[PDB]
Amino acid sequence: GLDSPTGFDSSDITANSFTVHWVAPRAPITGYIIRHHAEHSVGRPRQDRVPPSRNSITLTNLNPGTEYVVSIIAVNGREESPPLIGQQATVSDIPRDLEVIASTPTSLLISWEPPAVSVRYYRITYGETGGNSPVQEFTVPGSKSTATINNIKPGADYTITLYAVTGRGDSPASSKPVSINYKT
Repeated sequence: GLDSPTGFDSSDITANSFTVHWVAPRAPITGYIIRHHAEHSVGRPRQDRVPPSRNSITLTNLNPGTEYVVSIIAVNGREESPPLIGQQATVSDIPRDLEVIASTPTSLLISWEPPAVSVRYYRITYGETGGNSPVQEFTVPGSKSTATINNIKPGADYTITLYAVTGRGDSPASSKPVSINYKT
């Protein structure tokens, strides 16, 4: 009797928030009920409702970097349409694609994609063969998504690792660090 909304598409995805989009059926409806929750969510899914004129809903207060289950229900008062469920993953707090685009005997070029949250700066550590602990680190004023690494001993195994710091002062927290191995 009633067509269920579809054309489901996700975008405007944020770490703790992300937008969901769906098309509106061609039959008279009173609005859609939005229910969303993660697979590991509590047996009590969240309840979000949106007006019929709204086909996109922005979710917030969500765990960054997680697969969320979102369901859309079309209702026309006493009649209900077939449920619609899709899965969307919230971006990850840690940047990504930490790799080298250029390689020099004593230096290397690092490039990575900025996360989905504002970052004050990123911390990058230098990995020297046995310098497992005596690593050398430098900060990254989020000025560029790529940086250059210099002061590296040639012919020596190296490890490049970096930590991203967004909140600072009241709640200085860092995301899980990402590291890679590099031979010099």
